[PDB]
Amino acid sequence: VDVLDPALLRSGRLDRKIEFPLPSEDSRAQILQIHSRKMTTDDDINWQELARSTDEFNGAQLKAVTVEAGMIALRNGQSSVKHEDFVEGISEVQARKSKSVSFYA
Amino acid sequence: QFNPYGDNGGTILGIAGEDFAVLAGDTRNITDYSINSRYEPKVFDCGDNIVMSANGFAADGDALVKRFKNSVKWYHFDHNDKKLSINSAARNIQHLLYGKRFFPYYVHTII
Amino acid sequence: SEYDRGVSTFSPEGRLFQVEYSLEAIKLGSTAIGIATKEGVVLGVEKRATSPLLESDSIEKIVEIDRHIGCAMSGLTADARSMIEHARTAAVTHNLYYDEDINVESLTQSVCDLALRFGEGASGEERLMSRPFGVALLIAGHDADDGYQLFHAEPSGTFYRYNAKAIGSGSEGAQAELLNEWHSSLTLKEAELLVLKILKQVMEEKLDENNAQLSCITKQDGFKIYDNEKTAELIKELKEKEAAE
Amino acid sequence: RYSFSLTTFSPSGKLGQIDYALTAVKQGVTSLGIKATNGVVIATEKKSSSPLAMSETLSKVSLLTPDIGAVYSGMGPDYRVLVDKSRKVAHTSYKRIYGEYPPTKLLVSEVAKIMQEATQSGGVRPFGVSLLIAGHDEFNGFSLYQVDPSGSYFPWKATAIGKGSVAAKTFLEKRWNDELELEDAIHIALLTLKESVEGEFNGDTIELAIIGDENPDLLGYTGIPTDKGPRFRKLTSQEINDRLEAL
Amino acid sequence: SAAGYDRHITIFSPEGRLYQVEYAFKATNQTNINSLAVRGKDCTVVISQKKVPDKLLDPTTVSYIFCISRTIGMVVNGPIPDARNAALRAKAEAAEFRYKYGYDMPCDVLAKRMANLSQIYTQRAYMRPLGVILTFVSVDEELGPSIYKTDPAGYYVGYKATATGPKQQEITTNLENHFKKSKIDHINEESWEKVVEFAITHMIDALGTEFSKNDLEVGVATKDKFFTLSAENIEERLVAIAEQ
Amino acid sequence: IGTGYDLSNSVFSPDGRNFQVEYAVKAVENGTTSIGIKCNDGVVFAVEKLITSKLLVPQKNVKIQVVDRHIGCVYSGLIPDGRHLVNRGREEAASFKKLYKTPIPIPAFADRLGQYVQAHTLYNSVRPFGVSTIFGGVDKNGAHLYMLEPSGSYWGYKGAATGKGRQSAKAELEKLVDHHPEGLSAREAVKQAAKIIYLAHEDNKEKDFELEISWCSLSETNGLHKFVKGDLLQEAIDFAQKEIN
Amino acid sequence: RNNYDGDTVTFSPTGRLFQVEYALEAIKQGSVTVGLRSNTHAVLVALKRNADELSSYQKKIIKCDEHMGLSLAGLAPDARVLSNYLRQQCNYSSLVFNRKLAVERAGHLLCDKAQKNTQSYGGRPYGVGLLIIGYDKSGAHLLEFQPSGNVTELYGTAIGARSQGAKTYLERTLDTFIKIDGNPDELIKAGVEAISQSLRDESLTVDNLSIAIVGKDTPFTIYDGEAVAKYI
Amino acid sequence: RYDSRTTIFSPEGRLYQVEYALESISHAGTAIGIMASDGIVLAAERKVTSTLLEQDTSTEKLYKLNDKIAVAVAGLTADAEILINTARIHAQNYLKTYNEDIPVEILVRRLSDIKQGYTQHGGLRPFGVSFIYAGYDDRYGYQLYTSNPSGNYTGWKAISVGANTSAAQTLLQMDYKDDMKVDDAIELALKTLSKTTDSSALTYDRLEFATIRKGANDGEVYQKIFKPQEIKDILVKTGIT
Repeated sequence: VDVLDPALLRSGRLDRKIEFPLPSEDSRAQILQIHSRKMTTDDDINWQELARSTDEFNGAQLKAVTVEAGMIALRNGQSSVKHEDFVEGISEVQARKSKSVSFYA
Repeated sequence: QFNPYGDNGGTILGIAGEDFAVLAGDTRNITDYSINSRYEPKVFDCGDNIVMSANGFAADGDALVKRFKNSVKWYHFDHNDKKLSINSAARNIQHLLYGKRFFPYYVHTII
Repeated sequence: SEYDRGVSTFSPEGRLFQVEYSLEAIKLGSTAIGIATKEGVVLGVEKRATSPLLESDSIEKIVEIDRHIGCAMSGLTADARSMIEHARTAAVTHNLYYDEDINVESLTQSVCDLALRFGEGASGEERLMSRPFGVALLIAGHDADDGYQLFHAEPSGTFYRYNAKAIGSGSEGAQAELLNEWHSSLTLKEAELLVLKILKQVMEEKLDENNAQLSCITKQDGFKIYDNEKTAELIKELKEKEAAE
Repeated sequence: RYSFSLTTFSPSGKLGQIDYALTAVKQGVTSLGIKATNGVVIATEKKSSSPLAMSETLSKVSLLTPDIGAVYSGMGPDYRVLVDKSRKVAHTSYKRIYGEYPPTKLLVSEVAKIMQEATQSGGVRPFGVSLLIAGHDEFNGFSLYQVDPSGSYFPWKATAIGKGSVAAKTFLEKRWNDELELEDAIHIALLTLKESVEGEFNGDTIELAIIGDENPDLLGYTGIPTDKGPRFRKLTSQEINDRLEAL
Repeated sequence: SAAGYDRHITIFSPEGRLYQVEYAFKATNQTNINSLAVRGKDCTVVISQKKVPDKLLDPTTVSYIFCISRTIGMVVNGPIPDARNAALRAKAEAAEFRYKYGYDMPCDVLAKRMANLSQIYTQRAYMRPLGVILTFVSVDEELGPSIYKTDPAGYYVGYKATATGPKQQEITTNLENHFKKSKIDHINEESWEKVVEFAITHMIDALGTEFSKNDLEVGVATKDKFFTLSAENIEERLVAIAEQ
Repeated sequence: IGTGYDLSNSVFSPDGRNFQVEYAVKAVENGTTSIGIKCNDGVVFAVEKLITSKLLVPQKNVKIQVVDRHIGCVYSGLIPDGRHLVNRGREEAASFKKLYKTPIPIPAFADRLGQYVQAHTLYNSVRPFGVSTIFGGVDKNGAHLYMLEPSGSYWGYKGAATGKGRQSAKAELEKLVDHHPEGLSAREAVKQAAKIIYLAHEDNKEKDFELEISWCSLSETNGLHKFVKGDLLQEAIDFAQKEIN
Repeated sequence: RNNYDGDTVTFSPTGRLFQVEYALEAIKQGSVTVGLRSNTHAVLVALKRNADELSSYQKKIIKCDEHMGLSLAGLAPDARVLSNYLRQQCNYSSLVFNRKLAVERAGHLLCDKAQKNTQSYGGRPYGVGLLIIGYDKSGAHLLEFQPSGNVTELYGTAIGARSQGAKTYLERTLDTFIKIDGNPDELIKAGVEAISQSLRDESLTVDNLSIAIVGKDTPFTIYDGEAVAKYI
Repeated sequence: RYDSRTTIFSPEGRLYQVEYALESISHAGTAIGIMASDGIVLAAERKVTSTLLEQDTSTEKLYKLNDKIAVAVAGLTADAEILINTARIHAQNYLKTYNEDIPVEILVRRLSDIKQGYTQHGGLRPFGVSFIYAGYDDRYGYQLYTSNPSGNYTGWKAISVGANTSAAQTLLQMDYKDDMKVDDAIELALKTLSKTTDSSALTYDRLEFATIRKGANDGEVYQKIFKPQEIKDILVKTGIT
């Protein structure tokens, strides 16, 4: 909206400006579930656990996590998704590597 | 003034056998012309098959026993559960006794 | 990236970057191999001669810590000077306090406690080292109630017991061979020649006694640093072994 | 980039914190000093930006010791501490070593020395002010000195500092003589200062004091003729009025 | 502008004045209250407004006027945190002066040691300046009624009357016109009570708003003593105004 | 608002605020609802403790603590930040018992606490506290209840609230004050304390809660602090359930 | 945002600290351990890692005292420090008060330690979660330590990498194992069942198990090898 | 860059801070020591002037540290003040301890060490002062050194530090001789100063002077800061006035 033209907002030429924030914790829990429905769905998945972990994530970013969870699961050949797969789907959509052993791992 | 020590009598005795070894002592504790107590263990097991008796002046002796007791636990924690030898113990106690030297313990110890 | 300059100080993964970077100092260094056997632990090292004016056997990469605890080293010898001194003191005070030969496991922990000081101030042990150390050790010895052990001290303050462990540049390659070459039934002459077989492959120059320096922990001999005459004899026997094959 | 430590020098040399401190000084009030051969007159003007505020409450002319007074130009808060620290060092270093107040030359060095420390540390800022210190001692005569937030001191016959400095300075250059009375020096002083402001110039708001010859009046004790009264004397408004009327 | 050094009170501007020290003079309008103090002819009165926006607060703990020591008041404008710390320091200083030097600490000596303390907070970088204007009131052992306003820079200057707050300028002009027309520097009323009444009259005029006995807190210095008045003693004064 | 001024907790903004100190208040918002109800003969504290995983042991984790033995404290915000603040409150109270040989006045307590928050907003290597602490009790001058904000600001209260459900919590709290001019009797202010937190738990509907109520009463605890337990707590639960439907 | 993550003494707008959240992430990145307990016994069961198969493992169970002991998950450096300090507290209790230090008090001192470095400049949130067990007068307790310093009493919890499968399992049997009492063996059994589901692409070995038990009439003991091969 | 601390180094192994601190000394007035084998003369130029500046009753860049060694000052005066006081204490401390006055070589070494320390250690400025040392001690006779702000020293038979360093040094070595004379040395400082300075008057009010001689009396050593009216008198003789 910084790029947006100032004279369009100026005065009561256009009224009511509505800002959509980042999803809340509440909103994140709902967004993963709905997408999951389309693939295989298991109730060992605790969706609250996932919503806490993600920080600064959009709904776009979460659709990719749902799809990714499906990519890792197919790769292994497990025809039924786990919660484990899902947790490994946060760190391959993000550019980080959590797959690298350390000095305590 | 103050007297930082006094005395508390008693007799302790160590006899070393050749596969059993005995550390004995009286349970009478006295001060001056009172018998304070009939019964009172002064020979204390410390674990790892080590008995310790520290007899003289009660203040000095009970405190030293207690301080050694703490060490045996510290030894298992930092040395991953290594038993203490009697001779190794004998050396630990030298460093406990000399560790105050300008207000020293004033009990004759036998382990 | 942008989370790495400090030592306090994280890190979206959760790791201390400064600590992980010191791992990479160890690969800069010259290859050192150790192999525990049930007859003793052999600590061989590589030395590298920048000029054939650097006097090989006046550079020390194996050092004596006590009469029963030894170390080999790799990485910065600036950091190894403080690192080693600490441990030499640990063994000498342990003999003073308890008369008993320091246990290898506890001797490692003393090194690694000192490794832990990173910060410039903490609760508990009061931090007074301004950075992690830049040196690993292989720690070898023999205690009486657990026999021969070979440990690797890390500059990150963690200790892994090993049957065999390599550090230095040639760490990856040695480690690959030793996966195919350790046994329960190996012997100390066998160990000695095992270290050299692995060593020639991971040295950039060639195998000479000038550029090698093996040593043993045997209960009988105690800690014995060898000579080059000794080391040369072993080299000549490696070459014989590989000839037949 | 060389501006904002005290630790960073420019490529051309010098430190910025000292340079920026000098800027600060020049924003402060117009104060001036003229050395005479039988005195020193030190003078400043005052304000409060509200008439409700009383003008004796402020003191911009303060005796540092009984024989040595001082003024400033620059930030108000910084003066008040630095004068406390100066009186306190005056006793430590010299009123226990002579058992009385130090000579003028000495004490210039000691105050200049607190400045030097407020530059030396980093994360401690210089002081915001430049002092004139004038005093009298028994071996170098009457004297005048400038003590800069730099931690450098400069001896002066006449100088001015503060907002009206550049104009006051050229008026002083012309009008000064090598031999003046205490009385004539006061008249050159009130007049110089009247360059800086007109129509709000009165003796009430102008603080003007001297280090002249001993006064037995402010000695406070009598019968001991082997010690001298305060060389410093603060003049009142009504007395400044006699001199301003007489112009 | 900006760059360094609105981040530091130990690093000067090219202006020569510290920008963060100036922000403490913009942090003094934070609680939106105004103070008035005037001098009588053996008393000092100081009155600052009370805001109790919700019935949850108890108007007896909502105050800005403090008892600093037996003879010394203070009213604070600006935030509660720096108000407590300043008040504490002052309480400690007042108390200390006595064992060292004997008698009750004059308004002037307290104000000056707190001003010098504010200047030190700006000297060092490891301490920030305070965020309050302190207006101290006492009747002095030998100088009688005295008001000294000490600002959070470390500047201190006395007064015949002073006002502080965001609506200050209006009270200040109100006072200029008053003290100028009388041709004196004091209020010539000879009891503490008719000086409290006059002060009430003048704050009502300047701001332009009727206030209540739950919106005033009034502290009164007489010689040798200081007290803060409760709401029901404050009403007596109000009903005196409301029909003369 | 703008860039900078946040970062460091002693930098003053061009707005006359200190942003870092505000940002703390925002952290306290996220915490679990707490209220204090002052009385004419007691104080009541009640708190909303969420149970977020059902493997938790019931009635065993609390954000209620006692201080000395006469003053109740309960905090919102970040839990372990809140434990440290009550902890320094115990040292101060305890110091007070040796020097002056009397229980702390509740206003005396408030002064000491208010200074500690002010000091951790006063440097550049300390951290501003991210907690409110409702606390008080009953002492020599009758009942007093105070609330300390993470800005280092405090006041007395006839009703205090902090937490998530704090807007709902203030609406009911005001009502209490108007229907009850005496300020509500302490016994019935326990039953009332339960109901107000039940209404606040509808802004947090997703998670279960456990109701812990404690008090301090001149009349019904002999001026001592103690928790509300057994049948008494049961009544408070039953009353609250009733009036919400 | 993500720029306030530079240090621990600085807050974010919504109010967090990114460093504490990061220390938290680290627990997951390390080791896995699953804790559970009963009215009569407390048991920790944990997976030990090794760098490679010439490595012979690194123990995760630290005997604190003969009535207290802990497991670790995350940074091994961090852990060595907190355990040493805790051991100091038990000996202190013994020395001066003659008392087996209560599990409830103990976690709170641990919490106090944690917060020192969170406030201060220098230091760092401790990079490890710990599950502390003990059996005192008030029976078994099991505590969950966090990098924030919050200490949480549970019947059963699990932390570390992919530990949620143990938590789903424990949840299912919760009340089942609470009833199990006077039988140490069966609590070891349940515990092996919980950490199995968590694992995936690895299964148990003799040297991966370290089972740590304290109960009613037994001290703290760390079992290894041929004392965990009845529950392999 | 690698300005930002003083405890850093640069990709070339320079340190910008040591260079910058060095250039500070060419901002402040000329200072000249010329050693001759019949005395050392110290001469210095002022860097401040005006008809109401007092400079006709005072020295401020000739300090006797002790009673046989003195320095000329070039660089910042604030920086200069502290190190002059430290230097005088250590020179004189030796006096107390050993009951004979400090040798020239040791005192310059000491003060250079203090200089160096501000670069080596802490988060402090280096000290931007170049002191020309002129002493006598009976081990090497007459000794001329100057110390760099880097904090090292080298002996000299003539040196010039302070403003216009390069120009002055060229001027001095054209007309200098090894045999020399103390009286020819005074005339040489006055010769060099006319050219180097940007003031064409070059009168007494701008000039400081001290000559240190052992030819002054016999068996005895005399440090004489000249007074302002002698400085005038010698300007006629060299003909500049």
